[PDB]
Amino acid sequence: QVEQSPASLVLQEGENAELQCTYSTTLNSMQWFYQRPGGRLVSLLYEQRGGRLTSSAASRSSLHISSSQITDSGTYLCAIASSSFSKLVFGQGTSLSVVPNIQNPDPAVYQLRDVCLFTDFDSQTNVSQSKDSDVYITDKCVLDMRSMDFKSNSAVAWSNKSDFACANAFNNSIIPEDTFFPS
Amino acid sequence: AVTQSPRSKVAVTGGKVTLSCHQTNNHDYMYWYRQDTGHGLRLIHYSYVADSTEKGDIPDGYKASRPSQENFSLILELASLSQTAVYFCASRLGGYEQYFGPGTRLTVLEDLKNVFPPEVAVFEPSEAEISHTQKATLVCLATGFYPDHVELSWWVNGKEVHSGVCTDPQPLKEQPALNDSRYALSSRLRVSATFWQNPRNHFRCQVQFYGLSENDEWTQDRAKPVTQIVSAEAWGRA
Repeated sequence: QVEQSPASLVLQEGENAELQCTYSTTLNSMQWFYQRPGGRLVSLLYEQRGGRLTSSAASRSSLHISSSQITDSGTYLCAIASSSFSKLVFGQGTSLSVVPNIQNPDPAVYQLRDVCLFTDFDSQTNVSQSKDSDVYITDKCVLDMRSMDFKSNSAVAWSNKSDFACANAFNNSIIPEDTFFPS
Repeated sequence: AVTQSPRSKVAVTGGKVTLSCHQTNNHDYMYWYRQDTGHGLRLIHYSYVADSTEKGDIPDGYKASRPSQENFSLILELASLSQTAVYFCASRLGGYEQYFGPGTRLTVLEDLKNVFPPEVAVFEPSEAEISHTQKATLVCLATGFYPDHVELSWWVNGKEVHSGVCTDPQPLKEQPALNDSRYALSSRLRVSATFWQNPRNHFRCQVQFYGLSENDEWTQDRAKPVTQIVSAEAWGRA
């Protein structure tokens, strides 16, 4: 009965974001929740919330996200309640991914002694797991050094194996052709 | 700010598990849900009022109890593998806004033997990175844990920190294609070069693990893999 749109999207931080919920019948009320993977269900909207997110009806309800920032990334779900008491019916959610604007990208890969660290690549880039079933690579995440206002992308590759070396940890990924590999 | 308890649980098939829900919104309606891929939430039981309960969409294998306006409990009497899921409870005013609880990670197992805590290691900033960028990245790997319920935090000079931190959204499987696979997880903390180069500076990686309780019996020739903290640490340099 409840339909959300799109299923998923990726935008650069700063862009505005419009998500969609569409219900079959006459609703009564309608709530939007938000949940990072691992986290719990936060009620965003029962309209406004603090002002940076807003909502509209038309039964096409839709949610507006102004100046998205990395911390907006998560799952957005639409629940409609067709009476003051009848149970919520949850849409299927929309996967939002907000991705930093890397001004001065510095594609590099380093060795960390007690691991391999892919870092400082500009957001367009994407990281693949190895077919090598005893090598461990993580998905990129963005780290926000709020202090000196700097945002960085990164991922980590590692395995207890002599062959493996930082020059070849990300061979399964397409990585900027000018990625810096230190001696 | 509705609560439910325990925060996590590991159980053997056939064991009894009791999840508790408590709300002070003076709501009348309460609900018990499970959430797991690639379903969403699914209703098990709910309640309109003290001393009554309703079958939800999936009442099988679960019972519910509504002893008061404030309390709603879920009982799994003879635990099965299919009851592994994340359970949320909820309360709602009948015409207003619904609020969810913080959730319980519940893990059901054939046996508790497969249960392991994380081993935890920290990796110091590459000199190359410092030379090149004048910033420095520390890495934490938590490896070999099971089941995959951990919470990782960084403590700088004995104080928890958030600026410059990024942890993976979720743990990765050490052998992704089989059963009873164990888990790993990394996190990053980046600081200025002149901050790592301060040898007075202390960085700790903390991983909270959710495993067994004291009351589970234990036969293995090792430390009962109980809910516990495991850490690793480093000081500045050069």
